[PDB]
Amino acid sequence: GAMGSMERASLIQKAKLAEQAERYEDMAAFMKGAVEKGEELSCEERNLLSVAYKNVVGGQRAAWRVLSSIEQKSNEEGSEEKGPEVREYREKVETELQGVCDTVLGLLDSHLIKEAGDAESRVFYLKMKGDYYRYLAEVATGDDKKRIIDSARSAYQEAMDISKKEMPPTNPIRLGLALNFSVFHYEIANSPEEAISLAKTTFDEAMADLHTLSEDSYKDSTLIMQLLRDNLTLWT
Amino acid sequence: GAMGSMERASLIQKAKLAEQAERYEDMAAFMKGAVEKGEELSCEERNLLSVAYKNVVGGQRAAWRVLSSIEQKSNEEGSEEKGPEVREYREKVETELQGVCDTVLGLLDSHLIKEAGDAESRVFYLKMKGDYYRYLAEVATGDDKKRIIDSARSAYQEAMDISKKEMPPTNPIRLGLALNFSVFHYEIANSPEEAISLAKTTFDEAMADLHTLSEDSYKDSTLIMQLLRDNLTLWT
Amino acid sequence: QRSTSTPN
Amino acid sequence: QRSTSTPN
Ligand SMILES: [Cl-]
Ligand SMILES: [Cl-]
Ligand SMILES: [Mg+2]
Ligand SMILES: [Mg+2]
Ligand SMILES: [Mg+2]
Ligand SMILES: [Mg+2]
Ligand SMILES: [Mg+2]
Ligand SMILES: [Mg+2]
Repeated sequence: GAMGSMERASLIQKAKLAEQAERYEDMAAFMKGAVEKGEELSCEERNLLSVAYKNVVGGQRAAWRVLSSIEQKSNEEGSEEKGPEVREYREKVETELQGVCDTVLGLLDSHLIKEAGDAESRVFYLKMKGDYYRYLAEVATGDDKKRIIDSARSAYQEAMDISKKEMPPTNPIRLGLALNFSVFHYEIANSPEEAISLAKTTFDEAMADLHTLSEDSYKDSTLIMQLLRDNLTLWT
Repeated sequence: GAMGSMERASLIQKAKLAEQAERYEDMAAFMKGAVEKGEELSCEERNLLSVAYKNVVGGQRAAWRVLSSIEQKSNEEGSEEKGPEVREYREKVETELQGVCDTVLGLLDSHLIKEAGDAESRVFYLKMKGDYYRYLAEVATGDDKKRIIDSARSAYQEAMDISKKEMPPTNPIRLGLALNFSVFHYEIANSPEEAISLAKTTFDEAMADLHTLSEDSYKDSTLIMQLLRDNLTLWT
Repeated sequence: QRSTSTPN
Repeated sequence: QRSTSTPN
């Protein structure tokens, strides 16, 4: 696309600048360009891709939730009719969010996942796939909602199976996957008990492996463990 | 443009939704559409226009300053050569910022200012004109920089002359104009003494008129007075 | 509160 | 510090 004429290394360099500038839409466009060069991504480059799109979609999700809350108050008893505008604007934001999710899913399908053989890369991309189907599920209503939820579940489950076989229980990628799959269970799949069990099991298995870690790896792992604990505290 | 088919009232309604959603680019696009209907703007509508573009340009200014700081470190002794990318990305952000400023200035010229007869509206728009030329001056280097600075100055001065004749010294529009013109003097025009004198005089004349005000107007005026004091504290 | 997912 | 201009 518009990045086709820019060097791969320059796209990555500019993604890093955009991050520093808090220009996340630019960051995401640079990283899309880098992916579309066709080469596999390094660990650092995967992280840049993730950060860029997570920030873009996160802003959209936050706006969607504000608009949805105004829309659902408009649809209460005793609410004055104010016309189509709230729905139309919610729809506009929703369609943009869906477009971003579709963009990310398209990068994963063409061709990041199929070229990813190492557990670090494959788990990362499958977790991403689950996340972006999860964001689609948050706004889905209507006939494909079940299928979207199933797509998220399937991606997460494939990532889980690989991570349990190939990574230690403290690996930050494995931990973040488990965190996000637990969120899926609680918030999307109407399975709070599964969410709680996964978070508990994950936390406890990681605890038991901390003794193997350097000081720096310990800090990395315990940061995510704390998030599992924060959700457990919220959910119980 | 893209808003030509939307009702004026719907554009305003959606600008308010976009503000709630922190969707300032959308907000600005809705308000541009509303302006381009050709009718004069109410006080509330002027404020929406201002808020939208101030937030858009403010994000651009912040990003520009981050990029400019990285660029000027690259141009120090002992800095490794890293290629054209920093300059190119700074230029990209700068060009976008300039485009937003040009958009606002274009709305003012076609035809908000010429239709504005009341002091509240005219002062507001002339202050806006000064502000957006000021933002252009922040990034200007090269042959028109003087002319851009002079355009800012001229707009501010016309606004000042009207405000002193037609508004009380506590009027929040008058106060904000004086605040921003003082910033122009200090940061753009290399005139710190003029900045300090304007802020002092403004503050003191407002103080002397507070006794005339209701509790609510008092709160409005004193909020801006405090900003004048904060700059005086910084500059002395 | 909404649940916390993995941060950047 | 940069100088403060009028807020929203
Ligand atoms: Cl809309
Ligand atoms: Cl660029
Ligand atoms: Mg090449
Ligand atoms: Mg829809
Ligand atoms: Mg139970
Ligand atoms: Mg009409
Ligand atoms: Mg330039
Ligand atoms: Mg002196």
